[PDB]
Amino acid sequence: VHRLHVGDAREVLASFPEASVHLVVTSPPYWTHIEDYEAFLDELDRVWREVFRLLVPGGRLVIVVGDVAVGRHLVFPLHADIQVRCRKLGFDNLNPIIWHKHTPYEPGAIIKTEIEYILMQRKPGGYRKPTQEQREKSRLPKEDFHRFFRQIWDDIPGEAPFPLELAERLVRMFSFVGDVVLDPFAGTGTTLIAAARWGRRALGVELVPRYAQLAKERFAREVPGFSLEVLDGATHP
Amino acid sequence: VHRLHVGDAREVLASFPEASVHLVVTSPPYWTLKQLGHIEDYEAFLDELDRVWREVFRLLVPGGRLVIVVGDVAVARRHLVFPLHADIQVRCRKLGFDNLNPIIWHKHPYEPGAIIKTEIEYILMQRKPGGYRKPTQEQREKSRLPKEDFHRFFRQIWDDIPAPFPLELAERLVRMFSFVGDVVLDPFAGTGTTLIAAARWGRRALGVELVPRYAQLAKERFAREVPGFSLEVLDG
Repeated sequence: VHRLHVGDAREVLASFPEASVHLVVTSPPYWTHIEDYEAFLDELDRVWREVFRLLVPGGRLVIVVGDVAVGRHLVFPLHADIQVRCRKLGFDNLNPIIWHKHTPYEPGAIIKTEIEYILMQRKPGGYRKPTQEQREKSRLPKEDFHRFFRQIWDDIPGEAPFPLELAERLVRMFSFVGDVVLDPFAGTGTTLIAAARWGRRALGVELVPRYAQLAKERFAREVPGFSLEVLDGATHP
Repeated sequence: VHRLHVGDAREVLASFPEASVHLVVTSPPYWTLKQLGHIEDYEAFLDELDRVWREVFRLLVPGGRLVIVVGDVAVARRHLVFPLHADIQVRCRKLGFDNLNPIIWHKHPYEPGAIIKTEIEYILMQRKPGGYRKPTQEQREKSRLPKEDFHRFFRQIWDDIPAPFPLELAERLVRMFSFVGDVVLDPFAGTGTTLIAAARWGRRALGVELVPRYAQLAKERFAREVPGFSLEVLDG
């Protein structure tokens, strides 16, 4: 069963049992001065807190973040603020993966954004322990392994905050068949879809019922043989 | 007059006049992780860097920038990486710097969970607001970059440059974010890679180094790398 809950990320996550999630892949809902920025960061932190609790020891929170470049030009270092705050929450910082999204003549020219950061935050507590068939069914062929496990991905162009392919790659790299993959900000369900297409159990939370409905339709379009169950929170008819 | 001063980066910079430096290219001194005591020493290190970044902000002319070439500190016994570039960016914001996009320096059982080896370093870009210096027509002309160079330099990922950073990495930054005649500083000069790159392209080199033995080494490579010119080393 693949489920998508409709509601507030923090509240919904807080209602799930601890150490019940293996991997989280998501993109902060930025479309949602420093004040607005700080308050936004603080909102995300309440979500990361629940994620840390839901995650099984050794599991990780993967965050696909592009820095927001919105009297002069500057860029809010979103990915850096996220990395730092995650430490304060207890996460072990791992090296991020650089997603090379977009592949006068005098000094001082502005450099156009070509990348996004794939942050890796691991919940300490010990390694993972899968069943033999889990290892056998999740083992990556040599070719994919070397292509996936590198610090820069330049073979997946931009254009959902990220392509299904980028999500599928993460699921295959940081979870085992049968594991629970969670996306607290599911949107149209890219991560849920990537998870289900690869034999992982999809779990998600989406704020907008409109989008959750798009997610369900998209899911049934991209996931042969399965359906996404959408739970509008209090389903007590 | 290219100058390299021996002493504490903080104290030395603290002796220089405000808005007298146009650009800073540097790498923070080496720091080795040597239950939460580790992060405590890590954040203590950051505290020290901030003392230097704060002076740089004063020394920088409005519009000038602080460029920091940083690689994150990986430690896997329990694997763990200290997010140095991230901590530096966040802390520089508190200092009043405007953050710009960093340039990525791409230096370098098949089962889930494998560790991805470090292949990059971050070239952070921190700009001091308030306006900006207007170069003269001659400066602009002698600082223009040939088309091919421009397009090779102003891109977010550099993978055509394999210590610390190579002299070529420093030359690009000098040529990209300063004009001939400008003052280029490196508060952690080491063997003067930034000083050399600056003097090589008609910029005035200013540096600060902790170990006189290294300041001596610098002056020596300087004379070799910058023919006809010399690097003045001071002890204070």
